[PDB]
Amino acid sequence: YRHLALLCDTMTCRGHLMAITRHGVNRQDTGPLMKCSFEETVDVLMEAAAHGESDPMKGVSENIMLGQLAPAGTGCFDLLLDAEKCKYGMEIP
Amino acid sequence: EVAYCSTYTHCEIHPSMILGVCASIIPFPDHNQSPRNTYQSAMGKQAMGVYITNFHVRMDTLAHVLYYPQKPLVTTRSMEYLRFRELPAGINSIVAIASYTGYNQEDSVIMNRSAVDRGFFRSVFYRSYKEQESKKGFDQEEVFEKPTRETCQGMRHAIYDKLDDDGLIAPGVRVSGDDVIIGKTVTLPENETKRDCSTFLRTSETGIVDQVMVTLNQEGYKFCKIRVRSVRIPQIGDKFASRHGQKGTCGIQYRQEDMPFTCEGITPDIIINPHAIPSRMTIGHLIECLQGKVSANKGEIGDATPFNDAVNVQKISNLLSDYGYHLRGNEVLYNGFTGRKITSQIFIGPTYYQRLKHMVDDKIHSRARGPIQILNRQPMEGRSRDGGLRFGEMERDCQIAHGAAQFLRERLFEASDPYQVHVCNLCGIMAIANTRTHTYECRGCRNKTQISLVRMPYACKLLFQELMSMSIAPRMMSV
Amino acid sequence: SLKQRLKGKEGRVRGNLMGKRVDFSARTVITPDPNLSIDQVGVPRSIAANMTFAEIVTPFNIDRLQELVRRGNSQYPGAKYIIRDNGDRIDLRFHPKPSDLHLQTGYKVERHMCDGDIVIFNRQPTLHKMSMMGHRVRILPWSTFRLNLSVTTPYNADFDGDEMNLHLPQSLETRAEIQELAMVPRMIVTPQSNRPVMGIVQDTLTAVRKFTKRDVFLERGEVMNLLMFLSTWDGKVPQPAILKPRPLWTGKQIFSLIIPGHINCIRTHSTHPDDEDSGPYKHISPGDTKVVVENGELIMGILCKKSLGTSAGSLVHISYLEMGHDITRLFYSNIQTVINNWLLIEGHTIGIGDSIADSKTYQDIQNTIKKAKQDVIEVIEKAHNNELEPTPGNTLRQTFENQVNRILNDARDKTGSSAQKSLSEYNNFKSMVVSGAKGSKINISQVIAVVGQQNVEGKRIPFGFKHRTLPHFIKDDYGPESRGFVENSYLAGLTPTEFFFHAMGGREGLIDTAVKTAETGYIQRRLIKSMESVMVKYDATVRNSINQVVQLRYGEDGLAGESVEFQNLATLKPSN
Amino acid sequence: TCPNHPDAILVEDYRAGDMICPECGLVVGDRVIDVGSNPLLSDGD
Amino acid sequence: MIIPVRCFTCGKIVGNKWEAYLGLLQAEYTEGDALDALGLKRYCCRRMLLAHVDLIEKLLNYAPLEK
Amino acid sequence: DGLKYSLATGNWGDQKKAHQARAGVSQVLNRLTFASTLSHLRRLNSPIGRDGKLAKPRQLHNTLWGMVCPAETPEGHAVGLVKNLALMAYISVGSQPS
Amino acid sequence: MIYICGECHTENEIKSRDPIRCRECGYRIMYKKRTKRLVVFDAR
Amino acid sequence: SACPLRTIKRVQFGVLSPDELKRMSVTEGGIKYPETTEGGRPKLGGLMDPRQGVIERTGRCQTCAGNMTECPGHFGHIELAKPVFHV
Amino acid sequence: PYANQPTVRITELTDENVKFIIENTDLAVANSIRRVFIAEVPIIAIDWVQIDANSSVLHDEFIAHRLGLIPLTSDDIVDKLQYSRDCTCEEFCPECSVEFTLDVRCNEDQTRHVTSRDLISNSPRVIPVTSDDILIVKLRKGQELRLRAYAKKGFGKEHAKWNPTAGVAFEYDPDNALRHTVYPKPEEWPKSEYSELDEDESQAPYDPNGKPERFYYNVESCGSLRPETIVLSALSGLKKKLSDLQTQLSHEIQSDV
Amino acid sequence: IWGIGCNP
Amino acid sequence: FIGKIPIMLRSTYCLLNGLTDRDLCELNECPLDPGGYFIINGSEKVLIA
Amino acid sequence: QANQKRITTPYMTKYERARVLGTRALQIAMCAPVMVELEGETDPLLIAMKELKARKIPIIIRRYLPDGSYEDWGVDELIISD
Amino acid sequence: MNAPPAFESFLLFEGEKKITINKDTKVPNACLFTINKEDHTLGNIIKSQLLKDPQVLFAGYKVPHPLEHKIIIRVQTTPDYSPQEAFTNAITDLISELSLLEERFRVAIKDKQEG
RNA sequence: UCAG
Ligand SMILES: CO[C@@H]1[C@H](O)[C@H](n2cnc3c(=O)nc(N)[nH]c32)O[C@H]1COP(=O)(O)OP(=O)(O)OP(=O)(O)O
Ligand SMILES: [Mg+2]
Ligand SMILES: [Zn+2]
Ligand SMILES: [Zn+2]
Ligand SMILES: [Zn+2]
Ligand SMILES: [Zn+2]
Ligand SMILES: [Zn+2]
Ligand SMILES: [Zn+2]
Repeated sequence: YRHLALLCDTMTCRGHLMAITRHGVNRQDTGPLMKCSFEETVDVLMEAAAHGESDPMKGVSENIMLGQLAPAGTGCFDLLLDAEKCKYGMEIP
Repeated sequence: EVAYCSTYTHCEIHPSMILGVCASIIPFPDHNQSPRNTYQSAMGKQAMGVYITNFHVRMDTLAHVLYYPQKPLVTTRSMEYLRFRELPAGINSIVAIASYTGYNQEDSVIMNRSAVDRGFFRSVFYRSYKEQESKKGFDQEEVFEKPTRETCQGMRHAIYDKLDDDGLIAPGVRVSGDDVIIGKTVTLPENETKRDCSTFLRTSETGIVDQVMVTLNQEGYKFCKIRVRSVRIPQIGDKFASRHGQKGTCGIQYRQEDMPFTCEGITPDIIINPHAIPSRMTIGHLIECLQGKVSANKGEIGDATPFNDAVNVQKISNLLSDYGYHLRGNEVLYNGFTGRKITSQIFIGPTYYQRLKHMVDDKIHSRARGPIQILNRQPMEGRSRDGGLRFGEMERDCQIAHGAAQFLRERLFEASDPYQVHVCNLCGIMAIANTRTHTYECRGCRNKTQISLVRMPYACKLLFQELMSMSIAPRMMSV
Repeated sequence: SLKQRLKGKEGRVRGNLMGKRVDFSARTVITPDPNLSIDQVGVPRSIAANMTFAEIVTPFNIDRLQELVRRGNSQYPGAKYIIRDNGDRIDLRFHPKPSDLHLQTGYKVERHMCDGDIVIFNRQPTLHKMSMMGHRVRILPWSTFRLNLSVTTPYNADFDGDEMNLHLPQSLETRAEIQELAMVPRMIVTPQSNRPVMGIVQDTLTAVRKFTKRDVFLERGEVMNLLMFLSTWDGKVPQPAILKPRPLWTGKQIFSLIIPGHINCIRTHSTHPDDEDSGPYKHISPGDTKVVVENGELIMGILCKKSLGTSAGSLVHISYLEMGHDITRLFYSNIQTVINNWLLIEGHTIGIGDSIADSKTYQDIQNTIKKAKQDVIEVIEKAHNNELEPTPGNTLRQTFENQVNRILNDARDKTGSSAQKSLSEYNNFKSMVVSGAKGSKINISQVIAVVGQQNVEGKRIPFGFKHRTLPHFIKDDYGPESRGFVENSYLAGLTPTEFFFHAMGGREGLIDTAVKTAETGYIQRRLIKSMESVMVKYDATVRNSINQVVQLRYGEDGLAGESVEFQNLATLKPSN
Repeated sequence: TCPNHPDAILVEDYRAGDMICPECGLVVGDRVIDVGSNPLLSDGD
Repeated sequence: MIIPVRCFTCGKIVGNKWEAYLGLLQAEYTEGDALDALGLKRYCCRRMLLAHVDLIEKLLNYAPLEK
Repeated sequence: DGLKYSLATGNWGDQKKAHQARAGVSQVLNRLTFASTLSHLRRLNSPIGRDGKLAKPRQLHNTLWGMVCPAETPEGHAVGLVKNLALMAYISVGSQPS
Repeated sequence: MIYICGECHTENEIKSRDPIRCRECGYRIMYKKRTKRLVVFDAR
Repeated sequence: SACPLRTIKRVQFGVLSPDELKRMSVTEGGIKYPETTEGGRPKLGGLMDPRQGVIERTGRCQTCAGNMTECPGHFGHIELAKPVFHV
Repeated sequence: PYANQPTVRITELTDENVKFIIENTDLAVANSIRRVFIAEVPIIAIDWVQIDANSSVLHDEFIAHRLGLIPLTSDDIVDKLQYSRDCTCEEFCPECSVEFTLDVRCNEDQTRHVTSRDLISNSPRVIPVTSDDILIVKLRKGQELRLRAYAKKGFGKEHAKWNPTAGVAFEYDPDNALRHTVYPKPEEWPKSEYSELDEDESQAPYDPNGKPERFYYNVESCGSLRPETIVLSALSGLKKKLSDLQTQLSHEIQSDV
Repeated sequence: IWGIGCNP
Repeated sequence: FIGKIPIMLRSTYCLLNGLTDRDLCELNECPLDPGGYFIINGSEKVLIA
Repeated sequence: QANQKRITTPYMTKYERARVLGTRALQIAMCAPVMVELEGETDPLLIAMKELKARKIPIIIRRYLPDGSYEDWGVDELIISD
Repeated sequence: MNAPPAFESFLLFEGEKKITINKDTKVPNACLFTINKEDHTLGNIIKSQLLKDPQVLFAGYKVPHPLEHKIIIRVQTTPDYSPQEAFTNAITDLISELSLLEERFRVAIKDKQEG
């Protein structure tokens, strides 16, 4: 039921029935590059250029296109080095 | 009879004539499921056999001819008019429908290695390479000669020793992959000597030259065709199919000692899984095995015309009972490894099996840091061009589902088309950058200080530049 | 044009950016290998030699990498390249100076792929997440990829010319990602249906049913050999079930050693009589059904698709849920090896003897067909006299077709049941259907009794010619044979007209397959594109890229789909 | 143009597409083959 | 194309028997009687001679490439 | 040149005009096996587009009894759109009606 | 550099950049003769 | 190389200014010559401009020492005599 | 804890067949002997071919294959011959190989059948089982085949060309009494040639105490070796394999301790 | 190929 | 002379028409070859109906 | 954020385990000091697994909440998912 | 192209040991013997003769992979007997059986001919 | 034009 419920929640989240088509998906206010990857492509890019839209770069497809690490799992967090723990312990090599 | 129609105006000559050329080779077609007859019609086009008796004279690309074709032991009457007996494509093979070691599971097949050693399903693959000495160029002449590394400024480090004086390798010389079959040189205009133009063997061909011919083509230029012969012993990747729609690769090859044996000493040439038969409902395969056993013992080629009404399974079974075997064709088998009788009695009989053109040697490809395309600076495409496999959009969706962001990044950026660009901080547009001069400047701002290096796929750089040429400005700002 | 380049599929936006051709990838035919574990894949030596994984030289591994460098590209466990600290790459094939071969910490030797190297294995189309799984590499001496048979079900792959793609991760970080997220044992259970994806299949399922029968008794030496192929054996031979007169083990007694740890599970065999649970002998089952495993020991029952297959509550599912993924991997592999080595002793086959039935059964099938044809004739005569009364909501033509189809379907099913009664215990069609390995009761019925009615576009065979199906039939013939009923079985052989009508039905099946592939592909792509960026944030809210809250908790309870199981509330139904 | 070898002839390679100094094996130029890629009739049109 | 030496399944030499089989067929023996007379007893061996197609005669019809 | 071009390319028309050209005619003969040669020579090609997935032109029709092989059709995107003649089928050459 | 002729099967030596025509028959289809170096064949 | 490595955090889309196109393009005065070849190979102010990009896989473009890899290419501009609608 | 003492009776002994019964033996030993017949009895067969001229319709590797499969008389010389790997000389010498030469040209109009009789050996003992003939190839007028071949010692585990036997028939428990094979319908199955039962009874009554014994053999030869000699050589070769194992095992046992 | 309610 | 027409093999206007099988062998053409194809630019082309 | 008022899960997520083990292994391959005594383990990934078991990996995970704040959990503080 | 040479099945490559004896830690008085470049032929005889010995508690043989060439034989004996002793004695007994069989087969041959 |  989780997988059915998620699709139903994404289609009815905005308050108007969002068809899983170019029209419904592209009308939602996602990033222009993410819309570009689905169906309309160049037309989406032209409209975004005309209206001065800015891509937040928070999407998975947008980060995949630019070669950056995706915000998906294993990319949600950022690892930092712990200096105090490096000092502790037996540093054999 | 009981009156149905008393006004028949025409009569069919024979109902089996509704089938076509490829479906006419199927024995007992009426005992098979329909999709399986459709599948056999397609598989029979891809089988190997002597395609034509003048194959020695012909120089065709991609010709396969089987060493020892045999005519079917169970044959249709309409096969005679198709000349299938004259030019057969396949070998009658003692086939056991059994589960032996698990290597015949799914649709694979266990084959006898000793039989393979004795000629079973051995074929020759001929590949012809054509080259034309074209003098049409104003100052370019593609002369046939043996290129010399010192004399020719353009050359390659593959072996050129094989070529004779004429630039054509002599027949009877082994050619391994990346060897020069034909050596050709284009004279180079001295704008102010030689760009190499030899032809190289397809990788892993590993054949012996059969015929080399030199003629003049329709255009009158010198034409050379070279045919390379490669023998093809069946392997554990090769695809074999019967006439009843059962296709499968060779799972493993066991020697005659390892194969199960009957009390007479007959070991199956091919072992197919019992699980193939029931779901596919190809009962014609079983009836062909029974009729083949009867035919081989009796000495007469069996009749498998589709609609006979004089040939029934019960009649075939009684005939087999006369010849000393179990009436349904089952036989007591002994395990090759241990010698103990197998508790279940295995169904063994001769069945016409074909060898399909699809072989593992032609289908194996591996790519690691090969050449890249010009336009996208991405890996090439195709086995011939050493191309990498495509990581499609469905694949990237599976990797997103996995949560493996860094494997997705390596596969879609680092493995394919890594690249670096310099981008102005003030304006997102890319900026001119001389690494050797160490001076980096952005036109349009007259700003040199504010430039940042950005790592992006080359395809993304191309996309952004194609957007710019459409007057769209994809200003990528690090902030 | 620029818009033409970007817009279409295979354009820069999708064909070169969202997906693209990649390096360090290999493809070849796949063939079976029961001996490899679930996670292992068998890679040919040439594929292994071309693909290289770069290893950083450390003080720990400098000696091993030095030996690999000395071997070079020619000897198989060699190194193709050396990458220096400066970034200079020394291709070892062309002669490197003996000075260059020397290695120091920080150099990266590109060794050939060796046994134990984690790879990602793919089969197109990649419909679901289990279609890309991480496999350990085992190098074997032929030119086909070799994967275990259980792993075929997730990939939807059989060995009839199929091919698969091999991608080698090139960094320790991405190798760890595959090892800890995408390995085959980690994805035994799918979150889609909270069931195990992989189950025992083909020979091992068919033979596990026969192994687990009450009849099966194994002598001392056969037990020795079976225990030899059990990887997790404690080394202690179980005490035989029959000590005297001759020591004889049972199939269940050996299978109990395969079962991991202490797993408690109750399932029912496919042939379980419905009345058995209510009546006596509920626990001492007369037919040896009602599989019960207590303390990881098979007390009773015959294993089949239900117990060892891809279904919820299966023994494999309970193993993954209770023992863990590693022990479950060993469970799959041990079932396969031990049962496949017993099948050498027992054996399996399919022959014509299985298709043939008793003469009484054939006469019964024929009598059912005779009376069915007579019933269809009576319906036709009623329709001609206009005595037939239209069913509400249907025309008289529709109601005639309904009644005729009901008569023919009842006859078909009754003949099928007679055929299925005729099957003996030894019948191998029944072995495969009962075990669930392949086939169905329908296939047995069509093989032995009656192929059945051939329907095209949901109706009997239509009148392609003017008012008749084929030129041989008389105009306006709505009888059973004319419109497509195939009275003969496959073993008996179809008459010519029945052959053509059967071909028409099979063509409909083929067309449906070809159409469904394309339409489903489009639907799947659109769903993924609509929902790609939705993910569980660290608030545990499910949010998209815009950070809009799709769900406040995932699935409304914040739990993942693979861990959950089917359960009964037990407070709901009872009366006050 | 191998830096350690003044006036060294670099052998072409087909497998990866690079020119490699034959006496030391250094790869000069990484992926510099790529694909590497009627004038008679009329002229430029 | 030519009669195989060594029947595939068992390995009995069957290549010396093709011309004798053809001759016995000319002598009006039935194919089964000819196979019995030649000594081929297992159905594996009989398959070799019974199903063989001698294409090498058809190939010999063509003139030699070099005289 | 017109006859040779239309045969070699497979496009049925003129060199300058490809708008009305019909592709798929004049394929290279398959010589894998004699059966493949024969079936390639006796082959029918329905003009319906492969891209269209509408199933009516693909289904086997009752009137194909004895004229077209029921079993032999390519399996894939062209199911039922490429057909092979039956053994005794003979296409009429044509005659004057006078 | 000895070419066998298709039509009359007579070997004719042809120098480089010489027309491919067999003396005594005029045929323009020549075959290069079998190489002198010998190849070992495993009977396997 | 001295420039710090940065990851794009926002992509801003907009119509390119004609003044910005003039300033940005390496070609000065526009593409005056339809022909791509002058002096044999290179045509300054033509379609194949040495400053616009690297040619022949061995040359270096005038603007930077690309060597067919480092250079990302540089844009040029054509000054249309009379304005034209963008499709 | 000791080996059973087996016995042998030879029922038939012809030029191409030996039928014998081994009694008081285990099934594993009998099956391993059967296996050694097929794969570990050494024989001399052609393994190296250099073809000088081949104008025949069959290509060169076809001719090589057919030549390899031709059986060669190896009755007594095979024990004297050494494996090519054992011999110290480079490539092949008279101690490690036998040289066969074939030169046939068709000048008559009638088709010339190149037979095994045309194979000429330098060593008199090794001859292609000629003392019809195996047909190597058929030659049209103007077609010539000249080749030189060397024959090496080997066994059938390497290649089936070195398989001494045609068919080894192994059978035990002719009337099913240990119920090793469970017949679904006992009556339908044909009785074995060695069965001792009357026609009325299809199977012998089950004997729980019995174990497989009295194994029946029928060994047929290709003519490479005398059929008696195949059996004797197999027994001797299996004994040699076990003795080599014992030597290496003794080395390992001593080294560990 | 079975019936109207089954498969073709 | 107004042009040249490609000739389908073994049709009435082909050289191979009405030739005994021995004669076909003398021309290095197979007696069993079906015909029905054009040899255009050296490749055999078949007009699919 | 403050060290107090940490709202994320105490258990280490599977993705964090993958990335931490891979990153620490890459560090070990680059001759970083190893906290855990190795019993003849040469493979960097196996040494990283040993360190993770001993909870001596010197990495702190920064978990980004959707509101923009971050919580810094040390690898030791997180309960291993195993 | 990746096909192994045929001689690899029975020829030990240099540096390979025909027999390697490794003890089994799980159970007392158990050793696991690995025989290289051998097949079911030797393994089955050795296992059978071992099973005939009253002091051998366990004896089995396993080919780990058919494509590879190796036999693994596990022998467990009672205390006061060693697995290595059992293996040696099994080989001696098999050799005795085979020699007796050869003598009797030669006698049978000589009797069948001219008798 | 085949292969899934
Ligand atoms: C089982 O499903 C597979 C997969 O879905 C994949 N596949 C195959 N063709 C296509 C295609 O055109 N387009 C897409 N997207 N996928 C495709 O192939 C399907 C089956 O096809 P089949 O039904 O022929 O398999 P047999 O039942 O025939 O197997 P035998 O007995 O021969 O081994
Ligand atoms: Mg498949
Ligand atoms: Zn700027
Ligand atoms: Zn150098
Ligand atoms: Zn035989
Ligand atoms: Zn001539
Ligand atoms: Zn530049
Ligand atoms: Zn020597």
